[PDB]
Amino acid sequence: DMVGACKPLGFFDPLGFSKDASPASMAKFREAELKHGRVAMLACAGMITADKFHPLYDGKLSSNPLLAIAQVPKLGLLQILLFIGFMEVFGILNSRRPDYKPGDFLGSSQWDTTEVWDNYQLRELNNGRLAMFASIGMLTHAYITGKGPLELLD
Amino acid sequence: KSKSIPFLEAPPALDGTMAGDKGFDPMRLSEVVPIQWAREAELKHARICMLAVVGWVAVDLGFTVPYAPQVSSLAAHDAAVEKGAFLFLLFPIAVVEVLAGIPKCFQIMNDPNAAPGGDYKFDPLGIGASADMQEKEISNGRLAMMAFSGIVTQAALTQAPFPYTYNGMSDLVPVL
Amino acid sequence: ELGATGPLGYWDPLGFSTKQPERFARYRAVELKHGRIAMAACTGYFVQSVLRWPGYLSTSAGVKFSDLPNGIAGFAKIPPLGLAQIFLFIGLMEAFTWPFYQGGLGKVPEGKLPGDVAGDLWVRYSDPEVKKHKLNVEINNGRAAMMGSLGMLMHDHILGTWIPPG
Amino acid sequence: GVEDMVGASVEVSNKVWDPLKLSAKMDEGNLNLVRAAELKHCRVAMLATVGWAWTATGTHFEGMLSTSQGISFADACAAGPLLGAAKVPAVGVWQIIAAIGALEVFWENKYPASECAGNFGVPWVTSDPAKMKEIQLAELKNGRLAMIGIISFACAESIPGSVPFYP
Amino acid sequence: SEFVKPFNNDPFVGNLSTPVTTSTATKLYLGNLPIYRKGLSPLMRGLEVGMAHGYFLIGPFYILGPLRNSPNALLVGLFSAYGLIIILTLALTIYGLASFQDNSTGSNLESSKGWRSFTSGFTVGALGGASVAYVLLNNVSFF
Amino acid sequence: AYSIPKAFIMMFCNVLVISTMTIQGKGLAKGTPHDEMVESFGITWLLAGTALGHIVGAGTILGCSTAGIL
Ligand code: CLA
Ligand code: CLA
Ligand SMILES: CC(=O)O[C@H]1CC(C)(C)C(=C=C/C(C)=C/C=C/C(C)=C/C=C/C=C(C)/C=C/C=C(\C)C(=O)C[C@@]23O[C@]2(C)C[C@@H](O)CC3(C)C)[C@](C)(O)C1
Ligand SMILES: CC(=O)O[C@H]1CC(C)(C)C(=C=C/C(C)=C/C=C/C(C)=C/C=C/C=C(C)/C=C/C=C(\C)C(=O)C[C@@]23O[C@]2(C)C[C@@H](O)CC3(C)C)[C@](C)(O)C1
Ligand SMILES: CC(=O)O[C@H]1CC(C)(C)C(=C=C/C(C)=C/C=C/C(C)=C/C=C/C=C(C)/C=C/C=C(\C)C(=O)C[C@@]23O[C@]2(C)C[C@@H](O)CC3(C)C)[C@](C)(O)C1
Ligand code: KC2
Ligand code: KC2
Ligand SMILES: CC1=C(/C=C/C(C)=C/C=C/C(C)=C/C=C/C=C(C)/C=C/C=C(C)/C=C/C2=C(C)CCCC2(C)C)C(C)(C)CCC1
Ligand SMILES: CC1=C(/C=C/C(C)=C\C=C\C(C)=C\C=C\C=C(C)\C=C\C=C(C)\C=C\C2=C(C)CCCC2(C)C)C(C)(C)CCC1
Repeated sequence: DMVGACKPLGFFDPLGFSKDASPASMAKFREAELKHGRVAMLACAGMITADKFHPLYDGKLSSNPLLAIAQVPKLGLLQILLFIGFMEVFGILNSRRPDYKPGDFLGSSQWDTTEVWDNYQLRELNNGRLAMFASIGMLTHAYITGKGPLELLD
Repeated sequence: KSKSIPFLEAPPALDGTMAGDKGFDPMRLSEVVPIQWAREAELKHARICMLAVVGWVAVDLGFTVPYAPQVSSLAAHDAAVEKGAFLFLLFPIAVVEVLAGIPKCFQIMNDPNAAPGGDYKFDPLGIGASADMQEKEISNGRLAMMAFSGIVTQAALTQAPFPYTYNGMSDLVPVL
Repeated sequence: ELGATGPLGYWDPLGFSTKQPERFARYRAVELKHGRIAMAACTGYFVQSVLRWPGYLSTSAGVKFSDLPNGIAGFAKIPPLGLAQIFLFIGLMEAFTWPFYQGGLGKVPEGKLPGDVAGDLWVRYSDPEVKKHKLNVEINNGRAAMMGSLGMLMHDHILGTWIPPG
Repeated sequence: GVEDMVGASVEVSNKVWDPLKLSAKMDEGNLNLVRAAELKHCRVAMLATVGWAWTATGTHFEGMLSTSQGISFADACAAGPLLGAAKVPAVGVWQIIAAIGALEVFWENKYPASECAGNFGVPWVTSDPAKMKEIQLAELKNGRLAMIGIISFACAESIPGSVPFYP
Repeated sequence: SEFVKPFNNDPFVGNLSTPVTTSTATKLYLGNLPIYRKGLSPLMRGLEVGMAHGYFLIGPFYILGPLRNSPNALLVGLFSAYGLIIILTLALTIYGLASFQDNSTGSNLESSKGWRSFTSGFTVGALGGASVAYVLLNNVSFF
Repeated sequence: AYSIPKAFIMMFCNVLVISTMTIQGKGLAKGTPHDEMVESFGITWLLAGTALGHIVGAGTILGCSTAGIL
């Protein structure tokens, strides 16, 4: 079926969803899951590194994640949005392709993959889940205390 | 089942031909060390400890050669090293070891037709190498090993005369 | 044949059960009883060395759970009513809850094991090998516990603390 | 098998009490997983309630919790549970959670939750099926009450006067 | 789990079907670039390429030119971009002349008419892109 | 050895290493019996186990002494 099932929880699906949903709906769910995990991993790494190492912008932007983005200039935000939009139109074209594999920009249906490929895909998925929880935790902590992750840990 | 440890099986190497055999080899060194090498080492340590015990006891009692320091056995090593005549006890040890142990050691390691460990054929008086006198040698040597260990670690600990106990004969005999 | 394994197999250096094999069941019952009380007492010593209950031992008296030492002095500093309550609790638990002898002395249950005093509601291992191993460790821990408990009692009698000098 | 599982509390309903229909669309493996989570919550709640009762009443060890940080059990007990706890080293807390994590990793590898709905390897006290189901139901009811009790205690001490009694 | 296989199931072609060469991302980006996009006429391909290159060609000359620290820095940069674009389209025209000597098909980059249309689109697009970049850099205060 | 805490730490580290070690896929933690380990590896099982036990014991003892825990 898919790769997400793991030892600690098994096939975690209390509330249905998987059944009574179209294959297109399942592909959309897995694409959204992988996108969330990847973006959350990027956010976690960015917050962790930018807490204690932010050389850009003359080192003046705050370590608070929720205020550093406010202090970033408008042109930088526009360029980041343009880059993300370009990545997303590539994702849309990949969706329109007839051999789409939710989340697989690499292809990977055209190579002799084995169980190690599924294991590594599960590694990506579980790290993405952990980052999904962690990034929202980081943002909530920044809103509450005003400190970033590592500053809070101090 | 070994005769000494009645809940373990004796090693095949020990058998019963060697003198002093009692099936005592719980951790089986005899498979990783040749038995002849182990026996040579056993007899060397046993003989050195027998001589060490008798010499320590004699010097503590007061038997001293002329011109030597008049000190107890605990400080005798330092006193002899300071006074100088202590490398000439190493020199005969050096020639004996270099010219009898190293060749004998390599014979035991390599040669199949070699004398057993600890056998130098040293029988001037011809008293005899019977299996009673080998058993007596081994038993006395093992007792001397344990006795020397006790003597040194008690003399260094307590710093007292020949009994090497805090109270004296009173610890060996609590009735006193 | 339970009890007998280890460094020393059967070990009857005076031949009690060898002379009187009919009394082996009684001796096993006594051994298990002593081992059980010994494990309880040893755990009591270990846990009283570290943890003491908060609260008054008796409102009528001026004694707290913290003022008692851990030993004969601690048992001495209890009200007689509390001591009587302890004694009657032990009496009920040993007479009606866990009677080793169905009837009189030397009359342990033939159908049940010598130390089978628990009721229906108890942990049971439905495997002969596992049951045998668990009973063997039970009796062996009982022996070790009672030897150690005699050690603790003598140390506390002599010095005052169960731990001896280091 | 929502009806197969033991836990239907006659006090609230003769059958399974699922107001919001969360088990209507659920797999047998996920049902076992949810029961395992319920049992783990139950068992943690009872132990936490007993720990609260012991630490709040004044029970504590006789000692120092860290030689290099000047900590003691008596200070934690005097501070209170919510505070005293806050009064523990972070390293000791991480060691406690690491021990619990090692136990959970070992037990989940040995006894997967989806395969075994909280049935770990501890021995059984009764083999009669009727008594077995009665004991399981008693466990679940006691643990439900323990969950409610520990949350009530937390709300009582954190927010004063939030529970009628708080013994 | 092999990830490098023969190119188009041909072990004896001098290529490999690596993730870089053959992955869906590479295929999508390349096939959707103007030079490979489907349905675009050669004029449209040349136009898109032209504006894309002429927009960025001004910047090096503007910032790092000899007259960077002069009031006419941007004008000099634009003239430099225009000259470079003139050289580029001259290169394109002579390349078409040398390569597509005899041809009558048209509507294909590998034909004389198609390459001429592509070069025309490139020239117009590059001039327009350089001019637009000049306007943006003049009105940089907007951003 | 001098201190009872040091002796306890060294003994615990040695026992932990001997229990959790694995040679060629065989170990006590991996459910290989003591008698089978003894026959397969001999006193090499104790020598390596206690050598690494002493290494980890030295590491933890020196760390605790540096941290003041001991
Ligand atoms: C929003 C992100 C997201 C999405 C889209 C999915 C999607 C999927 N997961 Mg899930 N998953 C996620 C996050 C997500 N997951 C996280 C963070 C974890 C860690 C606990 C897991 C753990 C997990 C496991 C262990 C497994 C799956 C599986 C699945 C698949 C089947 C279940 C399904 O249809 O869910 C649909 C999900 C949604 C529609 C998302 C919204 C859900 C509700 C409406 C709201 C959010 C819930 C809750 C309020 C959380 C926020 C509160 C707080 C924490 C802030 C599907 C591809 C299974 C699989 O792949 O089997 C082949 C599987 O085995 N997931
Ligand atoms: C290779 C080394 C080098 C470098 C770095 C420079 C740099 C420079 N020279 Mg030059 N110069 C060099 C060698 C070099 N020179 C040599 C060998 C000579 C002797 C003949 C000269 C003689 C010379 C003179 C006489 C003058 C300069 C000047 C300049 C400046 C502007 C030149 C200009 O307009 O460029 C225009 C460049 C471009 C239009 C394009 C450059 C390449 C682009 C940026 C590459 C981008 C690649 C991209 C990442 C690919 C992937 C993209 C994909 C992912 C989408 C600049 C500082 C002028 C000045 O004012 O100096 C301060 C000047 O008057 N140079
Ligand atoms: C009831 C129900 O439903 O389920 C139950 C059923 C069942 C079967 C009962 C269960 C169980 C198990 C239980 C309750 C087990 C309890 C076991 C127990 C309580 C075992 C104590 C041992 C103490 C010893 C050996 C003491 C040695 C003491 C020694 C060696 C000493 O001499 C002490 C000392 O030398 C030191 C160390 C330090 C030195 O300075 C000197 C001194 C002298 C001071 C379950 C399965 O868990 C649940
Ligand atoms: C069938 C048949 O015919 O026979 C059968 C049946 C029959 C007759 C019933 C049997 C029996 C029963 C028998 C013979 C039982 C014997 C039991 C026995 C012999 C029990 C000793 C306990 C000693 C203790 C607890 C000592 C504590 C000692 C303590 C706490 C001290 O510290 C004492 C102390 O002095 C020191 C050490 C030092 C001083 O500074 C301080 C003080 C003064 C305080 C047999 C054997 O089954 C044979
Ligand atoms: C009318 C009323 O209540 O109003 C108010 C009062 C008050 C007080 C304010 C309130 C509260 C709090 C409440 C209600 C608290 C409830 C607390 C509750 C119900 C606490 C159970 C503990 C059970 C334990 C610890 C069991 C351990 C059991 C263990 C460790 C075992 O020995 C079991 C076991 O070893 C055996 C025997 C056999 C072996 O195989 C192994 C296992 C592990 C299986 C409320 C909510 O406001 C309501
Ligand atoms: C062995 C277990 C045991 C059980 C099963 C048990 C049961 C009951 C029951 C229920 C059936 C009641 C109703 C009850 C009542 C009281 N118990 Mg009691 N009790 C046990 C043990 C002890 C000990 C050791 C002491 C003690 C005491 C008191 C006092 C006195 C308080 C005071 O002094 O103010 C009162 C009122 C203390 C005492 O006698 O003090 C003079 C004391 O030391 N109990 N006790
Ligand atoms: C889950 C229970 C648990 C277990 C199974 C367990 C096992 C072991 C073992 C293995 C046999 C060793 C060898 C060991 C060693 C140390 N433990 Mg540890 N420990 C547990 C719990 C706690 C708590 C709560 C604390 C603690 C501590 C320390 C300190 C440092 C003390 C100091 O700071 O002076 C040292 C050296 C304290 C601490 O780190 O305090 C900052 C502290 O508070 N432990 N601990
Ligand atoms: C992919 C990618 C990348 C890259 C990028 C790029 C390469 C970019 C570029 C960009 C650019 C380079 C842009 C451009 C633009 C342009 C424009 C916008 C133009 C316009 C123009 C116009 C509008 C014109 C007009 C005209 C004409 C046409 C002619 C006549 C005149 C006039 C003026 C009218 C990177 C590395 C980041 C990484 C990730 C991925
Ligand atoms: C993207 C791409 C590519 C490439 C890449 C790379 C990685 C690089 C490049 C590079 C390059 C390609 C560079 C260039 C450079 C240039 C320069 C450096 C120039 C300069 C010039 C000048 C300076 C001029 C001047 C003038 C004028 C304008 C006119 C008159 C005369 C004079 C001289 C005055 C390829 C092909 C692969 C493919 C397609 C795409």
